Amino acid sequence: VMNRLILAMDLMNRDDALRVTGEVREYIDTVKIGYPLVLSEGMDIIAEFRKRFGCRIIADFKVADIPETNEKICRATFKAGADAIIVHGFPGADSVRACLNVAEEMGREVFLLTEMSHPGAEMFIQGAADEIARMGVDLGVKNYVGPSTRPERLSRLREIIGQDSFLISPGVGAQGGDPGETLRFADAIIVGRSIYLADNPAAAAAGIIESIKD
Amino acid sequence: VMNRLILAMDLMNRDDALRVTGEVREYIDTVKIGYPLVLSEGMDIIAEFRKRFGCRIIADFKVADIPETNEKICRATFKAGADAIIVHGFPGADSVRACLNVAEEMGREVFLLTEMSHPGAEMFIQGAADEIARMGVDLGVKNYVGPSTRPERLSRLREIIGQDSFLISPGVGAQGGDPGETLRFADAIIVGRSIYLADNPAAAAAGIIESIKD
Ligand SMILES: NC(=O)c1[nH]nc([C@@H]2O[C@H](COP(=O)(O)O)[C@@H](O)[C@H]2O)c1O
Ligand SMILES: NC(=O)c1[nH]nc([C@@H]2O[C@H](COP(=O)(O)O)[C@@H](O)[C@H]2O)c1O
Repeated sequence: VMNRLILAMDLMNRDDALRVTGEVREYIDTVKIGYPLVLSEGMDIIAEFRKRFGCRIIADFKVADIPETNEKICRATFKAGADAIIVHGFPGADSVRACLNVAEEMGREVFLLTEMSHPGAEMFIQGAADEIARMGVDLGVKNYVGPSTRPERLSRLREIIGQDSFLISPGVGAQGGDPGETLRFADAIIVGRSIYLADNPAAAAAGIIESIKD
Repeated sequence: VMNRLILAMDLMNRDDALRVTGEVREYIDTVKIGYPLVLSEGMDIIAEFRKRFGCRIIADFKVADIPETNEKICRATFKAGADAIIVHGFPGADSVRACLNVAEEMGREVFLLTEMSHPGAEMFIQGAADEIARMGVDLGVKNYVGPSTRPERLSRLREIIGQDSFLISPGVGAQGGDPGETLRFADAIIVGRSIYLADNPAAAAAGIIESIKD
């Protein structure tokens, strides 16, 4: 991804979301769109962003249901124009396979969520994370998400998934993660509030990019 | 809930979803609406269903993100008119508390997802489920979801949450669960495909209701 930086666009109104994305588009060609924006403005926002910024879109929908429902969610998301979808591994292999099957049908990509970045991740996810990642490998998953806030965990994850898997990492900035340290292990970093709540988002994005071209 | 039966409306087009819901409304006053319908037809479908059927709406959005994002998702969902939202416990206590905080603000309800009904639930969720339920109790969660397909697990869950907590249970019919057995432990059963894919959904709902008035 351009500059190894993915914008997490979690503003909840279309005008603000369009403005910030336009302001930072010269620094970022991949945008992660989640339920805060989609549930506020509708699924058509995905095609609109694709048409107007010519950016890749990762739908961060944390898909976490039974296989049959996961199938439906993925089909609707790809129909809406998303390039990739983010899915939870905690619900098990059949749930993940359901998403992979639809991605195969539609010529799209699935990212598998291993350990999460927030404090509560320590309670249940952290203990299962290595096994979730190994499940991913055994299902043929090639794209993974792991936590900027715990680089020792991001190292262990990289160790499991190998160097050819693609790894993106949220929790940079607002949640306490560091761009440079995270990029020792991840291929790209995801950044939301540090950019979109900044007084000057373009300056925020530019600062991040200069701190990692080093 | 009327007749202890909640319709899971996972058809993905508004015309079919409206038709089936109208056909079964005399048997069911609570409808569970999930992402298959919302991502296909928009969040406005929730208010439309509320206006036209005068039914309670549980938004089955399996909320499973970090606290800040969970907050946003819950706010958008309640703004859309949902009476309750279903949230995952696996991401930990802070993620769940974020949902509870918004529900408190908005005068709404959170249901906590313990163990899931599908085969893959055995991999990671089942081993954490008792602890997720105990976390729920310690956070003051009063509404829970547990699996029709494993009544021994539904019994253990009821044991943890006590008799005053409200417990709803999916996996009835299509996934193999039995209405009567499930209702030994759950307060209400959730039924999707057994009703909405039936040649006569009203007859399907009626058959279920006669098999549990007994
Ligand atoms: N899997 C994880 O560890 C994880 N941590 N955060 C996110 C998501 O990534 C984004 C982080 O945003 P900001 O903190 O503002 O930079 C936001 O959309 C959040 O919901 C995520 O998927
Ligand atoms: N937590 C769980 O154990 C669990 N199992 N199924 C569902 C959801 O409940 C519904 C079950 O639908 P049908 O099988 O057709 O009767 C459907 O929306 C599915 O996604 C669920 O939340």
